[PDB]
Amino acid sequence: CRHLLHLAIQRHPHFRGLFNLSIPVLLWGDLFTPALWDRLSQHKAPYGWRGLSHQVIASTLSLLNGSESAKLFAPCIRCAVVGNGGILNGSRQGPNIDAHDYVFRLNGAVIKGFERDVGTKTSFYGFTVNTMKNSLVSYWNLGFTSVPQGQDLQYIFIPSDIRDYVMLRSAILGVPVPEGLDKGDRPHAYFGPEASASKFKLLHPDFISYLTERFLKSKLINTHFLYMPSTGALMLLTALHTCDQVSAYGFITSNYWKFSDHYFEANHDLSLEAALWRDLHKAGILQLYQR
Ligand SMILES: *[C@@H]1O[C@H](CO)[C@@H](O)[C@H](O)[C@H]1NC(C)=O
Ligand SMILES: *[C@@H]1O[C@H](CO)[C@@H](O)[C@H](O)[C@H]1NC(C)=O
Repeated sequence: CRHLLHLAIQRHPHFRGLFNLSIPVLLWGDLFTPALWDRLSQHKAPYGWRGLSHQVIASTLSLLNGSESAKLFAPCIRCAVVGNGGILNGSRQGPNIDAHDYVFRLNGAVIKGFERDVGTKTSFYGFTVNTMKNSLVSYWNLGFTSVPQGQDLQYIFIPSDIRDYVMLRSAILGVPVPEGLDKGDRPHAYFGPEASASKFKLLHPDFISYLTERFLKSKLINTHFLYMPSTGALMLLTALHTCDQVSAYGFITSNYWKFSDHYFEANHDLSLEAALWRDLHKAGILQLYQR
């Protein structure tokens, strides 16, 4: 159980020389050095922070000075990453999703009215501030009136913009976000009453670069005059590095056309990610749900 996942990574030579289970996954205080500031200042996108203010980043990363912000789990782990695809519509995969002890959800995590299909347990919620607010606008009349909240549930920020860093800073302090495109929003309205550093985590920009370099490097790279993996792909791979067993639900498959776009109703490579989950499923590393 507790190591029957990494064994399948060893039995296959393709992913053995691809999985680096030592590069950090989460960014926090004891990693923000002048050296890291010089490197990531040469990269835009969530791969770095070119053109981003040192005052904005040094103030939000210093709030993550706790030793608990380095890891995702407590000091066997079966995880379930639930994508918002339409294949879960009527699948009634509720009992299987909630059977896991850690459930990963992202973006429009519509639960009400679809609990029998996608379950009700939520342990992590990865998102960008852009896609989180966009889903709260378009999917409000479909159930998604708020992001999933819980007692020991933790949120994962994707550092794709200063809106993500400013939101992360205001979420821990409790003060409403005082600047940027999101000026005026109450962090407690999204995430809840508790405002501690143990509640909010940040994905490492070097971890996203490592994923886009080893696992999902497409031909859609127009940097001459950006491209990042989907949030669900970021969550599936983050759980692939931090869990002892992962099951993917509602992710892009070959027979995507048979179902709606979501089970309740932007430069990425859907076909590459879909093929990634296929080859990762043949190797015994991923329990990809299909039908
Ligand atoms: C994996 O990454 C870590 C840190 O970046 C490095 O120390 C290690 O050598 C890498 N592994 C391989 C096989 O390159
Ligand atoms: C798909 O989702 C819709 C919206 O909830 C629902 O009415 C329908 O029964 C589901 N299944 C099919 C096969 O359309």
